[PDB]
Amino acid sequence: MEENTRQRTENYISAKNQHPAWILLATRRAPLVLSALKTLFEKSHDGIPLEEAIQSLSSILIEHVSQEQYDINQDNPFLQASRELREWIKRRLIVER
Amino acid sequence: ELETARKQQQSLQPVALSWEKYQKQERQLADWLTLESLLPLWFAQQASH
Amino acid sequence: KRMSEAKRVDTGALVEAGADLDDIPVYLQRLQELTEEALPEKLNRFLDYLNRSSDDGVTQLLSHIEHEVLVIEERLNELNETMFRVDFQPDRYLRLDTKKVVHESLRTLEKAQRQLNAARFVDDNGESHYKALQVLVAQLRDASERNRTLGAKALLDPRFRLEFAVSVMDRQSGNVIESRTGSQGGSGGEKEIIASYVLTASLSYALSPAGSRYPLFGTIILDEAFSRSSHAVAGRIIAALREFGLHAV
Amino acid sequence: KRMSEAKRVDTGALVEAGADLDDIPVYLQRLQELTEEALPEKLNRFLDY
Amino acid sequence: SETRTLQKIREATQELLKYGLLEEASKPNLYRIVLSHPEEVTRILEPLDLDIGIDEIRGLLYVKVRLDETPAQDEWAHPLVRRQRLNLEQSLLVAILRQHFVAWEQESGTGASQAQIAIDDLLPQLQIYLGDPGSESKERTRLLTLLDQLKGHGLVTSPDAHERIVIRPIIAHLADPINLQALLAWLREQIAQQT
Amino acid sequence: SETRTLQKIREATQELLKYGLLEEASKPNLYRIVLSHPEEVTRILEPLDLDIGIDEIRGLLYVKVRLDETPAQDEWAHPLVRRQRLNLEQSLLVAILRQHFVAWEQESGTGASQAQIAIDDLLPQLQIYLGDPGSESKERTRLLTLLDQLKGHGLVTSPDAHERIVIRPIIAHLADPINLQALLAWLREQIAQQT
Amino acid sequence: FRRVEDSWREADRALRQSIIGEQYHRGDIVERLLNDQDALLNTPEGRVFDSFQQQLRQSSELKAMSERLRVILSHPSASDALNRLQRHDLRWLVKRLVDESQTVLQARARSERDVRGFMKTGLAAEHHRVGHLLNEFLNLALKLDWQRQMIRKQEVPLPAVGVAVTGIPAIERLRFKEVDDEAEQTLDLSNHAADLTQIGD
Repeated sequence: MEENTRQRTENYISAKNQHPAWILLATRRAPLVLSALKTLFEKSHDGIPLEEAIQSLSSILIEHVSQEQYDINQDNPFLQASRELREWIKRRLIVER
Repeated sequence: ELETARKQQQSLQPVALSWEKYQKQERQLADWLTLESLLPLWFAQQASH
Repeated sequence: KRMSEAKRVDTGALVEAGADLDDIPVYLQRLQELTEEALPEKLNRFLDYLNRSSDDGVTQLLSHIEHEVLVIEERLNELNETMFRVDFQPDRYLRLDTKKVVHESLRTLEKAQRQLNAARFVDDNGESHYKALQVLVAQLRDASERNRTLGAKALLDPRFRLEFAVSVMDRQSGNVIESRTGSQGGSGGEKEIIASYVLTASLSYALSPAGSRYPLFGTIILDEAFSRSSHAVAGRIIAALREFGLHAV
Repeated sequence: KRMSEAKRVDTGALVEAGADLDDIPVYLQRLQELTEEALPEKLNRFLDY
Repeated sequence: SETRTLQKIREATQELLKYGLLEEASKPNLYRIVLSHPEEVTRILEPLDLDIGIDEIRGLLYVKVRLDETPAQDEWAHPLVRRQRLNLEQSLLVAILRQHFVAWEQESGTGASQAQIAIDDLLPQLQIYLGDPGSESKERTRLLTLLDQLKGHGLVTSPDAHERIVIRPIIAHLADPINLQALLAWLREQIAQQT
Repeated sequence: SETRTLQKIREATQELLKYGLLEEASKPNLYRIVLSHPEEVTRILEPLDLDIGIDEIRGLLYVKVRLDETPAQDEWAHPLVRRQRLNLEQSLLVAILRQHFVAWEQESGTGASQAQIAIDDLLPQLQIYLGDPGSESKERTRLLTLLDQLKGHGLVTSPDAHERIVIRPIIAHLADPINLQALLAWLREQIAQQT
Repeated sequence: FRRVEDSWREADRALRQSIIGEQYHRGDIVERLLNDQDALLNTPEGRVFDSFQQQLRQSSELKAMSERLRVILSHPSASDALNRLQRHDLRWLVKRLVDESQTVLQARARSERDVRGFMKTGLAAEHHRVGHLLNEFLNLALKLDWQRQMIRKQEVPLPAVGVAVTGIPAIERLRFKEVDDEAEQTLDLSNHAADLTQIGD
């Protein structure tokens, strides 16, 4: 069984470096992103049409402008929501079809 | 596609079998022809002796 | 002779070659290559795999259609919940219901699926399974081609699998005397009020964000349905429209 | 090569016989029958219809 | 007073120079006009350091940089071939289109200039090579950009209402097996350099 | 085929086609090659319906349309020459350059002394006739974009170290000067009116 | 099931990337498809998917489960049990499984697409030469590092054919903005009120 012990730290080293979920939990800005994403997908199960998703996201992010402790978009929340959707697609958090 | 491949192989195998049989016959006949060329020299030697 | 025989079945390889001694080389070269491919050996494996995959696709699609039908049937219950709130006549509220369409195309599909399921067990290297799958895919393709026909919609369109019926319910009890289905009755005024009423109820339900019984966008647009309606039935229409939370124009 | 080709294009008039010289009588009977009867008859039926 | 080249010949040569190629299937008159005085057209191109190839089997007449003393480094340096050089992602897409073109050629023989492909078939192919950003719209945008750039070279008709395109016959001559071997040797060279 | 045209002649012709002009000031060799070979040059251009207009005093060579009048319609639609219509700002700058170059040619004679002007002189006039885009930086960017584009059409050079350009002699042969000066008059009228 | 969906995506992508392999005989590609599908089926998530599929043959049980779910969430206790979102999800879980399995079937059909593509290769001679060349080139292509930007936009020595000369810069082709378009339209914001008397009797 010790062979699994030796090999296992390779598995966890890889995941901590590679797998999306763990990387997300690691990042400094994890809680905001996780809360927003949960809010989006929670209220619908069919997969959000992209325009509706980005509008709802730009609405959600505006609520968190009060959370000044992390990034606040000073001039254009819609651009911010679009950028965050692009980013989360880049991290394989969200795949759109 | 698999069906047609099966049919093609089935039909082609007899061609190869006949080809090899004919090749065997052809080497046999070529050597036999080579024999006919040596006949005059053998009987010529016998005649001289 | 056998060279010509091979040409009779060739497709795309022996075309460049004749049927004589000089062509034997290429014949046997391709025979070697064909035997190297070893494709004819796969026959049963690939036939059974095709059976499995196409069966999975067909059964999944059919079950998906059935579940769409069930989703619609539950939408009917939702709208019935909305309609129970308001009265269609003073002592009555309107309610909906659905029957199951009986049609030739759907019946043929049922028979073919019965045969397909019966065709899994037959120990025949999957030939009967393939036959059943072929006939079922034939049905599907035929329907998808002539989509405007009644059978094609009955098969591939969920809602056409159901017949919609409307009835008038006793407020205090399950008592029912009314039915708009099968034979519409052709009433020149009652059909109009019924249609406008059900449409208003459905439109309100759609307009109301989930949970709330009150539409958020209260405005609605309407027309000479009133002209087809008498004074009393038009007043019933306005009363129902106001009661469902709709402001109207 | 000729008669084998005829059997391929055949439509039930030559399958009853093979592809050797002993089958020549059937080949020729079918040839003449089709050339004299079949072609004019079919052409005239086609034209009339 | 002075000689005027046949007005129709002038029209045909200028049009062929403008579009770089000329297909009987859609411009038969000028195609035939050039085919009627090919010596004349070739002479006309000689000052331009250009040349005229032919493919009557598919019905194409295409321009090609002359080679009498042209530097073998790259004919692209010629000042009048205005469109820019091809690149290797475009080359991968060119290879896929050429494979589809030869498949269609086998299917219908030389058939007609309509060697068509549905765009939805390209996405699975390039997905393997250029990657999978996971956004169908993004990959579609990338594919359409590549197709538009290829149409800039004239090898594919732009997308239409049915999302279908026609591989222009010119493709056969750009992916000429000789050119394919040249590019393949260079690609093996680069793979070796990848070490 | 037959022997080749002179490599120098073909090089000069292709240069003149790429740029639409040749200069004795910068390219006296190709310029004199074209001049010493005018019949050959025009013969090469004859199939194209092209020709070369000249001005030896201005050291200018340039391409010009050889087309017959109204073979298809009274307005020429030469396939190899697309007639771009500039936007308002480019038209204003074209008129400014035309009139300033004419004035400089009055002062020094025709083509005797190169016409010159400074960027700093231009920018205020562009601000006057067009309006401030929002800053001096945007004004300089817009002016340099206009200058780069026009230099693309061979009309102007790039600014030197002192940031002065030289007006290309090609300006003397613009198509519709009446339109240019009418637009300039209307522009001054409108700056007078809109206030 | 979401994990099954990825497993099948990757199986299909491996099938494609291997299909590029020139040395793969047609029989080899058929064998690879069959074996890969078998292996994906046998793996644990494959067993989950297979059992769910078998439930579809025995549909009456899935229908009964959905019916019972319907009767369950209607009971008043259900209201306390879960928020409306969860009730909505659970009732249509039976359908949701049907939907998700469809995604795998799409990948399987997609892979069969490329299998069919590779079946038909009885090429003519010249077609066969170019096919060898193209398969070799594509195999060589896989090993490049596509994700990098600079790799993609590198030039290639492919010769220029179909070359078109264009944009001959004749100064006489120049035309200029003409300002006759300045015809103005008034902004008639006035209230175009009505006249009650004009209305018919």
